Amino acid sequence: MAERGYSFSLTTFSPSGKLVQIEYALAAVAGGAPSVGIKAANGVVLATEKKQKSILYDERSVHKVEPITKHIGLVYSGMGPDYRVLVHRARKLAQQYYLVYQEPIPTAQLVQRVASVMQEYTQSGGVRPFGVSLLICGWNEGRPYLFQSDPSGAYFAWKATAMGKNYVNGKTFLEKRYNEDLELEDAIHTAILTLKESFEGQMTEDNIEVGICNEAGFRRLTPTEVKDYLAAIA
Amino acid sequence: MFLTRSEYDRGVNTFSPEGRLFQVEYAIEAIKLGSTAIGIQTSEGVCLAVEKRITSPLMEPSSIEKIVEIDAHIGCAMSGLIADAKTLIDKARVETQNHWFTYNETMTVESVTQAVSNLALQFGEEDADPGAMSRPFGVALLFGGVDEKGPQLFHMDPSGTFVQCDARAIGSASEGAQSSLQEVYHKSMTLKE
Amino acid sequence: SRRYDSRTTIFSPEGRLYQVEYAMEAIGHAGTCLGILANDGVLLAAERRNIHKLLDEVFFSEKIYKLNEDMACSVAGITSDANVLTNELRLIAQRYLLQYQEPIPCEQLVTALCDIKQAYTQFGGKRPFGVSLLYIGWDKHYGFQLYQSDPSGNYGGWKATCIGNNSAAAVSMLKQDYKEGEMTLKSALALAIKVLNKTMDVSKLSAEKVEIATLTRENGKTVIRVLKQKEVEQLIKKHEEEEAKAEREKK
Amino acid sequence: MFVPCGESAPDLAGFTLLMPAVSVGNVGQLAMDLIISTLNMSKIGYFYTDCLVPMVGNNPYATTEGNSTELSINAEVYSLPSRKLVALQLRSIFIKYKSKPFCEKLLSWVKSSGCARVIVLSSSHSYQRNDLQLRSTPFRYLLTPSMQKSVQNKIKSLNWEEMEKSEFCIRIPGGGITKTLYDESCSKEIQMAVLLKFVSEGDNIPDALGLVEYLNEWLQILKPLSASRWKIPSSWRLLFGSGLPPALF
Amino acid sequence: KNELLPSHPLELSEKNFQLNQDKMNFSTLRNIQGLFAPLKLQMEFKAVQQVQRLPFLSSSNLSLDVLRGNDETIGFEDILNDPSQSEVMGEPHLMVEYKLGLL
Amino acid sequence: MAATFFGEVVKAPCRAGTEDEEEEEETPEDREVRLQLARKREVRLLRRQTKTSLEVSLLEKYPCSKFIIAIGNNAVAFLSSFVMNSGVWEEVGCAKLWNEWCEAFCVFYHLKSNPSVFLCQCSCYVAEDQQYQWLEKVFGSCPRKNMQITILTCRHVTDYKTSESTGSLPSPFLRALKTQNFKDSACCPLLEQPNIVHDLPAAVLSYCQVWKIPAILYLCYTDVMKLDLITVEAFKPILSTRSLKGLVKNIPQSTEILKKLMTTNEIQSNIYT
Amino acid sequence: IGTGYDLSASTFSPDGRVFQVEYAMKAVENSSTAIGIRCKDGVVFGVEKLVLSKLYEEGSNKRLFNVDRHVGMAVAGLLADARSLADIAREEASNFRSNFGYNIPLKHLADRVAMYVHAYTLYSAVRPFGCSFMLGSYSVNDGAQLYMIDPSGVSYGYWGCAIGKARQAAKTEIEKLQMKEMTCRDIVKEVAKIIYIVHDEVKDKAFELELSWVGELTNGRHEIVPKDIREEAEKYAKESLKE
Amino acid sequence: MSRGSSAGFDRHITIFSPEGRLYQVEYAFKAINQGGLTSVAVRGKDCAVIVTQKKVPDKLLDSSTVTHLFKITENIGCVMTGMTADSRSQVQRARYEAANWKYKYGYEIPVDMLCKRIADISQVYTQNAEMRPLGCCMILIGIDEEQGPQVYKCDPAGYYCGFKATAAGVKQTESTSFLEKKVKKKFDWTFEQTVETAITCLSTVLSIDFKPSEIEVGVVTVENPKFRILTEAEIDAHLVALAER
Amino acid sequence: MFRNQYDNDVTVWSPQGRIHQIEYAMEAVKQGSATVGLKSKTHAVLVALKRAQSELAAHQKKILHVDNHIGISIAGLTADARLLCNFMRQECLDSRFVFDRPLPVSRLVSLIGSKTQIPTQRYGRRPYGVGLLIAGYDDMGPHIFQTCPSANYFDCRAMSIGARSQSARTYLERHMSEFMECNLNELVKHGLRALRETLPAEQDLTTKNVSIGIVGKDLEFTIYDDDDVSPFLEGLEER
Repeated sequence: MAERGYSFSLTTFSPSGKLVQIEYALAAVAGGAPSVGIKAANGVVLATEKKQKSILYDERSVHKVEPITKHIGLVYSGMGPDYRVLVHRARKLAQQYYLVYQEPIPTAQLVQRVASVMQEYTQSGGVRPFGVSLLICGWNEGRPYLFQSDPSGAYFAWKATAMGKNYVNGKTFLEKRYNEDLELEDAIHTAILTLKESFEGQMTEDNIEVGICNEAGFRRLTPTEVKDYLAAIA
Repeated sequence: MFLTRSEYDRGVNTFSPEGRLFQVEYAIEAIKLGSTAIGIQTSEGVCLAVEKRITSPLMEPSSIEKIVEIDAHIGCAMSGLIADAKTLIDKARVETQNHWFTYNETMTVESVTQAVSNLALQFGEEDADPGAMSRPFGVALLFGGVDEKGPQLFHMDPSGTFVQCDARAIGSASEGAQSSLQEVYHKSMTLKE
Repeated sequence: SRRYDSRTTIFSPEGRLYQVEYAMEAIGHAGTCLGILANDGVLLAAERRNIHKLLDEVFFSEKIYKLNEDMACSVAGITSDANVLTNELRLIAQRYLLQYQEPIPCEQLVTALCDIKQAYTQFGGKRPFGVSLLYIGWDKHYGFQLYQSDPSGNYGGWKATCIGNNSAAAVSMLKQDYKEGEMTLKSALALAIKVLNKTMDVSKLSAEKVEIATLTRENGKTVIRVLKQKEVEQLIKKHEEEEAKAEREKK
Repeated sequence: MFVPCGESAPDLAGFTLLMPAVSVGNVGQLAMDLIISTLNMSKIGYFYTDCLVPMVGNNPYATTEGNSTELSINAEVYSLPSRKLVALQLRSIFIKYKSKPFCEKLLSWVKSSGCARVIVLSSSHSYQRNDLQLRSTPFRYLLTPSMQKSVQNKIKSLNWEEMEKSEFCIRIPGGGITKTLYDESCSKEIQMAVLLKFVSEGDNIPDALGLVEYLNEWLQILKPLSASRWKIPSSWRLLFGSGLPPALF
Repeated sequence: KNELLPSHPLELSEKNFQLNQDKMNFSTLRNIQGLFAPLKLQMEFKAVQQVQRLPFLSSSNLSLDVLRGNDETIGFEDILNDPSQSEVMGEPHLMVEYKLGLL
Repeated sequence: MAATFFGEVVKAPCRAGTEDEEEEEETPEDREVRLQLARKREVRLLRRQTKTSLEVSLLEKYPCSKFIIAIGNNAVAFLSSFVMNSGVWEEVGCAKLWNEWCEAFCVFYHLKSNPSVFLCQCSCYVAEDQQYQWLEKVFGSCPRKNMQITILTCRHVTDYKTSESTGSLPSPFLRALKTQNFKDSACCPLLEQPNIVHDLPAAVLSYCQVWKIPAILYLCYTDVMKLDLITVEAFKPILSTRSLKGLVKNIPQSTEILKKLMTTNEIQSNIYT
Repeated sequence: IGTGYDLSASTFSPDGRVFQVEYAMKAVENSSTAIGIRCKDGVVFGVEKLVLSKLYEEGSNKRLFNVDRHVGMAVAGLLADARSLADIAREEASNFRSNFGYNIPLKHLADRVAMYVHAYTLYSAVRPFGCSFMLGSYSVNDGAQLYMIDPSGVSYGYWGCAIGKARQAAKTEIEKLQMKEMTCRDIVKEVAKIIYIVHDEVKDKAFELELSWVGELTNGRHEIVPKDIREEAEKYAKESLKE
Repeated sequence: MSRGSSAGFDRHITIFSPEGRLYQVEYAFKAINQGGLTSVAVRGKDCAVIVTQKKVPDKLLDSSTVTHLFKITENIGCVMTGMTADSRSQVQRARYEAANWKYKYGYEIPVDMLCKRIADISQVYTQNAEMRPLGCCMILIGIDEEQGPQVYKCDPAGYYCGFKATAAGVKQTESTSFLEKKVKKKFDWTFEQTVETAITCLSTVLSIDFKPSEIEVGVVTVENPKFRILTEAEIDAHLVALAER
Repeated sequence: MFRNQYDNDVTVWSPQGRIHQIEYAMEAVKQGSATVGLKSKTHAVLVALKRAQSELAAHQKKILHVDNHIGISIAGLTADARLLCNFMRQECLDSRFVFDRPLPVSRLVSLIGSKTQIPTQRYGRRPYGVGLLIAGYDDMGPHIFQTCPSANYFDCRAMSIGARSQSARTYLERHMSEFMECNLNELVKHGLRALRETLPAEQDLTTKNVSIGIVGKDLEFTIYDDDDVSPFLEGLEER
């Protein structure tokens, strides 16, 4: 069952009923840099690894973990430019919601809108699905939130998950480690350990990027704080 | 030394190595699939005769209309795809009525045929946003009418060319009917003959 | 065939749209979704499918979707296409309410969504919606109804039907164990539990693998509520007790 | 199935059969034309059959004037006893539901003649290509189980890439008749080797040159590795035909 | 019809605000850059708009927004009335045929 | 190669025709309709005179010494103008076939004075899968190897391949292609090496070459093909040589007038005036 | 070789070459040679315009276009594309005069037309232009400026260049010519000599030499070389070819 | 695409590979390499320098017109590697975007934002089927008000990262290794020091000693934020200083 | 052999650098009937060889009016020919409405060239497979312009296009000097002789198959058919 013609096209359904191009986009996601998100009782942490090819990389130029609004942040695994475009769209949608309702956009609604955009891009024939999955974090109604938007547009609410390379092993590690009443400043350590499992070499302050969200709001940890956490956990 | 499967028959806007547009010729073949229609131009009037292909006796013979009235002085006999014929007939009637409205006179048979032909050449060349004739029309028309010049008989082809004919036959048996016509037709024949 | 199945608009020599059939196969790949109609009310019992321990359920309906006050629906197919279709369903229902100031009849909404899906299947360049929806609702014309939609764009009113995995076996079981006219809400729940227990061969239902929503009419108001995990556990326990009693009697 | 040129009816016991399996862009036919022209192989007979569409014309390898005026057909077979090579040359396309009869006829002919190690010079589609194949060499080889072990060890030493068959169905996206040829040859239990290359449609002379070099790596009928390596047929003039009209430029 | 006459002097201007902005950008490029920039942007816009949802479904037009520079700009147009919440939707086939130019 | 919509995936057509086989490679209904098409397309050789189906091949039934075959409207027009009026030619047999692409007939004639001399005016097209069946029906399986076959056909200047452009080429020019056994003078330049013939003349010539039958193929390349007098004028050199020297009597006058009759009764191209 | 990558202008070859642009360049190469030499006083053009038939009136299919009062245009490759690009350049220069009130600089016009060509090569709906042209102008401030545009969309200034069949021979002749120190008259004479030298009378039966120049002697206004001076240049070329 | 989507995975920009890679973007990178030149940009604490090899092929060619150093605005300059026409188009687009930013926001566009816009346009190119990625690379330099010198390279895929020492072209890997070695040894990184580092890096990777006419150098310093193109005499002076020490 | 991929479309460049669709349009115009167009110092004459589909069918017209001073000779596709004639008529009407003067022939030919160039560059469109011989009178005098399916146009003193037009072109090139300085009747007879040279030796010119269009200094474009061309045929020498 070569099904080459079915795999070439996006709108064409496979005889078994599988959208092959969506699976290829998911494979692209799986080939991206590992990223770990853990939803603790006190908050939610988004930790990822930014593999810098050479030391001549300005850490402040780009950020894998970006804020969407004052209380929502997200991380990605896969293609960078697609992530940047989706970040811009998410920020615009959040600001539109704030203007219309004069209320910070709930994390779930933003995830639904982003997933709708992904579905719109994966439906029409002529473009390719976004080869990136977003781990979106937030804090609404005094409750942490963690979501994962797939390229197809299916979003799932997780308590702890990992994407990118070695994501199955990361999920198994989180299952072994994650605890129901786990608090922040410890889920950070768990995410750092998961990255260690998924990291090849030594993890420094500049080799990884950690962003947390709590009652105060979303905040990307500074390199100094990442270094202190790394020292504490090892 | 090796043969090639060079194809030029699919695209309407594709020229063959000899310059032939094969889609138009396949429209002509579609005409050849239709029933035989005979039109004779005489000095006492025009004679349009076509055969009704009644598949079953239950179907109403009057329902199979192949000779229609464009205007009081113009008639048309179709051969080929029926719905394409209907569209062309509607265009011809609208054009004749527009001409009457604008100029308060009957439209010449040649003018009506020219207008219908102008409609029947917009395949990949209309350059209009509205859905145009993507494929060439699959019907050939025989616009037989009498105007101030006298009886007239024009034959419209899928390509879009209209040529005045003294006696024309189009359909499945077009060649044999044409041979018989040219064997029997003479200029000074009467309408009854 | 490897042909007539590319543009979603090529008729096969026998007159078949293979892309629609492939969409139906995709539906078959989805989880089991079951709906049973009873005189007291109509219910939807759907398999939650995703059971990952780390997965969180922040919404009250994992796959059930309330369209309006008097209507609800369930999904078996592509999740994102299902989300957009549910949004369109809600939009159409609210448009009808705005225009006529009365709840939309179930058949009208089902017809509108099926028209949307058929339009998507008719014009080339658009992937057909690979979602099959089961609708439960109450209106002032036909009372309780159960409807089933397909990717092709064809709907139908059923008294008990199933879509998704092991649909044929569930339909056969319903035909065997459905009493047209004498079916009540409690017996309907028992039948749904039996059908789910037999169809899902992984293990006995634990009330987390399934999700049951019942639609009823109380004090002239349509009540759509999702059965709590404890109630589903009690129903599963009752079904297990019945099966054990039958086995003991068989001897 | 096989008609000799005259009445000689040459025997081909212990020979090696070469054919141009109809590829995506006649790469096999180009490679066989190159081999025939380079080795100065003379036509010993005609593989007249219903399957190949008919054609006629002057011999591709005109060389001299007398040899230039010789009429060739769609399927002419050339042979030279020095290297014990018999080279079939298909010069046309196939008819629908006619590949299997041709394969059966050819297998029967080779079995009766006595030749072994049927070399199937073919090509496959370069766009129906996997990522691993995309990053690897376009050349692939396929060996029948009955093929003698010595040549299998020779090719293993050459370190060639076997065609990736996927359960284990051996499907060649662009082979044409190559797949069913392999199946029927395995059924008949006769030594045969398939040499293919991932190519596209267009100027395929470089593809033919690569294919003949790949075949040389095993057969070693010419030197290992140049100027005038393989002599091109004189009929390879006007790969496009006609000329440039003066009005355009 | 009297509908052709604008009810408000500002209505005609803001109804075609996006079209007028694109026309002004093309005019500026063409004044300064040349014929290549407007033609390039026109083809780019046509390509992005050619791929989207069907008319009866609200499209995101993300690529169009990125090309037009509105991906990070919000105006009254985006917030005041939502194309998603149309409140008026015609027959799907009718809308598709209307867009195709058939009607 | 559809490109119906924006994202349609198009595939480059293969000049070798592989994709057709790949799609091809059952259901009883499909097999039944395929066999119906096969028996609809097969050539049926019979004679309208007495309506006696010719199961036996023409060659087996009558022994032929000179078979002149004309394919194409111009070739059959030339033969009708020059050889019929020279003597007497009665119809014996007529192949009937149906093709997707198409006075389309394949009628055979034989001289009353010398029955050994036969004729064939194939004004119809024969598909690539039916030339071999036609050869089986006419020549049978056992040939004679004693037949002078002169194949006549008309082609287009665009088909001819040469360095000079098609327009620069003298349009009314003709080439020849003869088998090994045919040692008679071709009277025409031999076809260029890259040029190829892939129609019924090619099938007949290949059949003659394989079975050692002396035959010659004439190809009259012309810019126009619809009953053109220049094509038959350029064919005249063929009868100027042997073989057709005795069949046509020394009466060019009637043939010249007869040739005009065929050209006058012609159908012009409506699309191109 | 881009066997499966040479069908669309929006497709990259594995090595990173867009073969449609290269085929357009080859189409340009199919055309007769057109040369243009820039000197201190101005720019002089010259084209080996082959006459296909004696029936054609003198001046038919002119390869020299006046896109502006001060800008010339010597074209090669497909003639239709040359006319289209000449019209585009005319619109650009007209627009610059209308907007900024002064004649468009040669460099700016060359950039505009080159970017137009590149935009056409960008997409798959359209095909790259099959023509290459030379834009030349002279001004008192700007001075003598000569530019050449390739179907790819490049725009490079030259002291002398050629486009067409015998591009390299004409380029070598211009290289061994010291244009920077000669006047317009000597330059046109040498242009005629080079055109006659590079013309192949065997393959090409006959040709008509079209000469135009823009410079101080023309008051910064592109015009065809006067018939007397053109005849003198042709005579000098004949004498040079004879020896 | 109007013509039609290609069949093979690597024959079209939109459709994915089984791994999920987009081969057309990689082929655009191969085109950037096909450009034939190498560009080196070095960031110091006082100025940013871009150096690229200038190769005038023919004597008739006017060397003044042959240049890969373009200024986007008065304070931002760029060096382009890859196809010449594509690089020119990207330069024009960047100029227009910078002018629009100045008009709309009241202050000059930062370099990072310029590359962000360019990379967004590039992503749009890589997502749709009608268009193709530009076969060129953009390296932007400029002095930020607060962050000081800034160097950003800006690629077809849509990656807009910033670097302390950027390299692009045929010898990108070797230049990157050399610049990493130099950066690991943190010098003062003065203006002339940065110019020397760039020139010597290019010479080392190209294995040739440049004369004044074989390279073009553009600089922008904190003291003089205007983008400045080094005159051939100044480049010759820098080369002489390199030769002496 | 290797040009199959590049033969189908007009936006695809062949490796040799030649679009084959344009050449196929040229073949299409060649396949049409033959027309001859020549001009003297004061008149421009278009003589065409009309073809009839059948004996009963009337001969299809090949000389079409454009303006009071411009006419064309049809050759090739009829639908594209009618489209081009309508476009040229509209252009002439616009010129006479705006500037209140006849449109110069050269400007009209340039407009036609641009119009026919537009399709050859875009996708989904085919070149106009029609060739036109345009005869007109301007302040510069008589004009004969040849329009090819390729957008490029030619200015000619005498030209023939269509099937078997090589003999007519040879005859025209034989007597160009005679054409330039001759009477109107002599010019018409020369055109008729060229058209006859196109015809086979057996065939001869008749009033039914000859259409003549003449435009001169004081003479507007008038099309002569049948009895109107009989005077010109009378006095013609035997071939």
